[PDB]
Amino acid sequence: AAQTNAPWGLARISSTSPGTSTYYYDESAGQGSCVYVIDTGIEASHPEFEGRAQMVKTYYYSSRDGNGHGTHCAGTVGSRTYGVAKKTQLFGVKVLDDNGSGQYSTIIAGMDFVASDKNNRNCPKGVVASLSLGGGYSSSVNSAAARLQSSGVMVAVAAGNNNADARNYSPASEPSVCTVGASDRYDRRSSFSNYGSVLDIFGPGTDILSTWIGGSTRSISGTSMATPHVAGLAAYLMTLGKTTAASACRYIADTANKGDLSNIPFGTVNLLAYNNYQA
Ligand SMILES: [Ca+2]
Repeated sequence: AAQTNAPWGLARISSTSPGTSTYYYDESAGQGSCVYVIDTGIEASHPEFEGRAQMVKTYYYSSRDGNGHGTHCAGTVGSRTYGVAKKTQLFGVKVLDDNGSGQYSTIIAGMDFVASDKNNRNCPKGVVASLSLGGGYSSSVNSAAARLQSSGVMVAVAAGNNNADARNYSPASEPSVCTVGASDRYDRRSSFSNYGSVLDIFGPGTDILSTWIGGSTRSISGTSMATPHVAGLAAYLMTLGKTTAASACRYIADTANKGDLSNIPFGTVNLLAYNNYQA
């Protein structure tokens, strides 16, 4: 399948070179997989989700996304126009308030919720969790991310926006999950993206168009935006049978475009997520 005039980041993950605008992908499009977006919520009524998104948990007075960040990330995972895995099932877990903030205890509870809740959902091809959030190092936060991965969920986490070594942020610094840095449309490391040996992969993160609240769209930047590209890619690859939740991060790294990014500090992987699709 081919989607013309796609957002640059979708084109980039389906390509060996920058500068094109068509997203190429297998029509299965992540059907039968599930992705949990652990964030500010998801505006499930947005036409772009086509009834495939549901809020399943909140730790606040409402499950509504009053911010937009979570709706944007979910759109990159699985919206019809802006999403990597256009037929996946999206589940929203609101651990961040409408200002985008959250206590670590609430974030931890949200991760352990997903480890259990996946047993309440139909996800024959596998389960992914996308965590476009973080803060300073916390062993408890890292442990929660490791538990979620161990339970059989592919965990993708943002590296952080501190232009610093991600080893000092959580859950970015947990070795067993998939830590995602950000790149721009010219294959530069995004200027804010954290780096370091704990990164596993880069994805598109500068000027990413996706869904927003009020049935709208907008383009924003962050490692928060790169993470759902990798989460959606994992769901897509799991539906195709190419990998599993336990192995997807390594599979993505093994099949990535190698050595094509610029301003990669020494010691950080030079790997850009790639779906390896040949129509
Ligand atoms: Ca890993």
